[PDB]
Amino acid sequence: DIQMTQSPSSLSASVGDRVTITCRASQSVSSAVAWYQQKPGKAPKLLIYSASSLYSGVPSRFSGSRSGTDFTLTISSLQPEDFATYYCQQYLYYSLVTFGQGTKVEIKRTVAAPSVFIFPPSDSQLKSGTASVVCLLNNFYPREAKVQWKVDNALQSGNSQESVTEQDSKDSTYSLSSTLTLSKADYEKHKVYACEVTHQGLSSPVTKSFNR
Amino acid sequence: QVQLQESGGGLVQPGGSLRLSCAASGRTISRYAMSWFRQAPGKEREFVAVARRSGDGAFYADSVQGRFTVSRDDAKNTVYLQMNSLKPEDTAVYYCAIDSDTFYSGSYDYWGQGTQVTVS
Amino acid sequence: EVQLVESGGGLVQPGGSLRLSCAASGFNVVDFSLHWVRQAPGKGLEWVAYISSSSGSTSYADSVKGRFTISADTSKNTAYLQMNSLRAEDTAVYYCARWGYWPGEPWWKAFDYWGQGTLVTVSSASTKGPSVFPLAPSSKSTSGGTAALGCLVKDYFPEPVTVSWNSGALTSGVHTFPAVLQSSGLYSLSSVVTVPSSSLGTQTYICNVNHKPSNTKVDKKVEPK
Amino acid sequence: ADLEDNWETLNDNLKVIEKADNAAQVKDALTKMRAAALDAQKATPPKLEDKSPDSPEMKDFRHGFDILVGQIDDALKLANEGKVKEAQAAAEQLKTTRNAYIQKYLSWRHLVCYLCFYGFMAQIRPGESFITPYLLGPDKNFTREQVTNEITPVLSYSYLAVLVPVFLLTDYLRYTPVLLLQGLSFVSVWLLLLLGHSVAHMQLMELFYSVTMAARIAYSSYIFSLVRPARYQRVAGYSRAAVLLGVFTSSVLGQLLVTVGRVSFSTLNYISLAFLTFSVVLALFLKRPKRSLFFNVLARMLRELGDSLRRPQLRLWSLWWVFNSAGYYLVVYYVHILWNEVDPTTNSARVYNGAADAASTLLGAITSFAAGFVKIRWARWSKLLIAGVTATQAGLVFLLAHTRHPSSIWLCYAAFVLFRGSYQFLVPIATFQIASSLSKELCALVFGVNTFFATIVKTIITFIVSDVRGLGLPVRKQFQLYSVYFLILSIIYFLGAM
Repeated sequence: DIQMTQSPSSLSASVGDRVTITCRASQSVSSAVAWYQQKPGKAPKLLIYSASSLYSGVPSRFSGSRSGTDFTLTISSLQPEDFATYYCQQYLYYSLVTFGQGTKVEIKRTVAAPSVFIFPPSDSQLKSGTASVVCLLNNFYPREAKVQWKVDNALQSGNSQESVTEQDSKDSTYSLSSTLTLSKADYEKHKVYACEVTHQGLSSPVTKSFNR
Repeated sequence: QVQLQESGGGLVQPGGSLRLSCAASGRTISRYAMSWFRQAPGKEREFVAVARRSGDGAFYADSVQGRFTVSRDDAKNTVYLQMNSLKPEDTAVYYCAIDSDTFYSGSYDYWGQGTQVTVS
Repeated sequence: EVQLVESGGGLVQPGGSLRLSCAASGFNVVDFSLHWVRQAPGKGLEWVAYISSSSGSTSYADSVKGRFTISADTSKNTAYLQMNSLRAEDTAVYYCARWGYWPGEPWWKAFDYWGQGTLVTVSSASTKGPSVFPLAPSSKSTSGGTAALGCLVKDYFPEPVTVSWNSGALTSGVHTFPAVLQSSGLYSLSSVVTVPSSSLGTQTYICNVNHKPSNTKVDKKVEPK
Repeated sequence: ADLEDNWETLNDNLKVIEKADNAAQVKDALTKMRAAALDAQKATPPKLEDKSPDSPEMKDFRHGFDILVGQIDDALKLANEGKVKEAQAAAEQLKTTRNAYIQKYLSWRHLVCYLCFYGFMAQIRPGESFITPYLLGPDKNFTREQVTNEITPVLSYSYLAVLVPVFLLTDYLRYTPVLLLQGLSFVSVWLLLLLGHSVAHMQLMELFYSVTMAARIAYSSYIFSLVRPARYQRVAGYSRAAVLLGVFTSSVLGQLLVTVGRVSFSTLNYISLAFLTFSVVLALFLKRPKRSLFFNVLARMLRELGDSLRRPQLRLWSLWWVFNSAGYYLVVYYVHILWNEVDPTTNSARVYNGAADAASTLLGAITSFAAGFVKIRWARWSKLLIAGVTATQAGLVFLLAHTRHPSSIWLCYAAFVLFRGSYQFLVPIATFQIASSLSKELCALVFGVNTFFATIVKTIITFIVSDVRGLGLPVRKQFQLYSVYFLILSIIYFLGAM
């Protein structure tokens, strides 16, 4: 029924940086909220309960503070174990459990320009009955990079399909694979097929194209 | 119709400090992000830094990580650039850039003229 | 130690039925109430229902009201969540969590011992093998530096599939993307490696996929035009 | 918002649960009940604050809120099952546990109305306006010159000499022993009025009566120290209504005893002393608060004061407050002597001081209710309206200063009531142009300094006019010179206006 907002939905810090995560209630909920840590793939765990107390099992570098309807988690020294997704959940009754959105912390790292590559379909998709062009962005940071798929110098929308990957353990960077799928109309349209993508590490948006 | 006004410049010794400044007029800044680019004589269109919002951090480049400093004042609509320990391999022109997207995807449309930086 | 376990999850049809078992090893269900939490893949946590085996005051969420039902047995020390007429939105991971009774300290403690959580999916498509297609680096342009070489697998069901390069040899530079849900009900996944241009015409790269339910092993070759 | 705001919104929400049907929206009501109950569990109540925490007499609070939240659970588990009267039965059980467990640690639940019950019974003094006919009557055998030139100057000097210490003593002792001292001072006034023998007994009576009229600022500050700051407006309105009702009922009771009931002045003062003993008994049972004003720093007050010292509509109103307060109290302290001079009837029922007092209180309440509604800008209309009010005051004082025929004394009475209107029209407005500019500590300081210099000017004019070794003028020429003073004030404000 009630909402539980959570503002810093995408944080980024290094090992040894104090981070703060806020969470705002709608009604005047008392000092009963929960902060949860979920590793990617595994189950969530209780980290902070009752907005000030530390759970037996997690270290002393986690805390919390109530200010009216504002619940704030503070991590003092960011352990490399502590890169997970943190959730905010008010608990007041058995049937009023409303979670937050989720804050995914990241590793602070330099901005690298994406190596923007393009792949046309092979000789088998033109005989199967469904063609698929893809565009790859490798070794870039942060995640936000908008591809537009300029076909006939126009912004094709609704036919693209994106899929980002998780963070690499070797150099802490990202990869993106946008997939534009079409029918056998890849031939009898205009021969140019381009994807333009922009990024903060790019001055001009990189446009990678192929003909025929 | 918006515009950017940058300042700074000056022949500096290798190892000195400097304060680049970029203000904006035409549109409010506190719902946008700003950035600093670099163009050296011989190359073109590199990256220095980017400041996102008032609740996030500043993201740097490969050669300026932990060496320069980026601050943002939304009450005065001015992004600074504290240059510290300038190597002589950065004799270049610094560009200021405004973002045109609230999701900070990187839609950059309006830039500044630049600022000459020369070592020794 | 006390813990939870979940069973009975798999694949169903829209409009079908599925029962889930939540077994609590250690404590009893009459001393702690049980809760169900939905997590959509990519989204966040959200609440479904609960049961208190002492009295019984089962209230539901607004999205599952009048459609799902819950019943806990204290002799078998478990809780069953029965679902019928499942919609396509309910493709998610369900966690079964413990939470204490008022009064006292175990109420102020939140969901302390979460379960492993089962995975349920609602889809109309049936099981089939992944069609594999190569992705050539197009070495006629953008040469001199590194290049990329890929495999696009598509039209497969259910979720898990693995893509390996040179039968596990070339593993430094592999980027395996998560399976994105195609609008036709099936799945499509991409994989790509980084190959230098000097060896790109020398080392023959193969690409082996493994789909465990639909037992096919398509091992193709990837090479430029 | 420690316990009291959560408790009042809990009581309001429980009333909302009580008076509503269509139970789809009582779930939000019950969960706000639950939030307000769980927020006040760690409240550390003030009567428990002196005790150490983790004590066996503290856990009754937590156990009472425990069974309270448990019955909130019992109410809310039935509100989701479609039951609408079982939630009402659980609310009745919640009411019973509210009366049982929690109200022992709450302070008191009539703290508004009991102050209203102090705003009435401590104002019933039916021999208030009949002090002067008791002096000039056949009982004590005082003359007019001795009560004119000797007794009330002692009232003026004593009002200065008790306006100096007793304001700081009022802000010091947390306002309960100061109201007790005020009640004992009223008791001393009527005991010296009953058992009086000569002039010095009446001079000590006027000393204690100056203590009583100087302790008039204690009541509103006691309200501000007792009531929480987000409830002060309504409770202050009820208390001001109770004080005005008490003064009006006191004057009506004086008329019903003297005129209609035909009660002698000694029996009237006996009844007045009885009501003062009731006032003392009720003042003994007042709770002593903690948060005072000037004791619960100075450079911060000076920095917040210096930002508005050169502001207009604050110095002119202060000088008007000083001058018109001095003139107004010097007319009030002698209007009864003037009325006893013009109408020296031996009949006790012919004295109508109580009817004029009741009409004065009624017209003052009307002109005080018609003062906050005055939406007149003060950039140009300031000195013209003040000049008109002072001209009306000078006209009414000059009208009182020439009537020597006895049968026109009726024409005096209500006329002075108009004078009693002519100040009370501008009592909140002079507040509204002063109190709406500074902080509350600075507000109390500015009004204290203004009342102090008003008393200084009144004491200087009393030393000039009614000196026993200086002029020694009769009260007719005193009202003539007061009319000259109000005429000089009217000339000053007319020269300031145009």
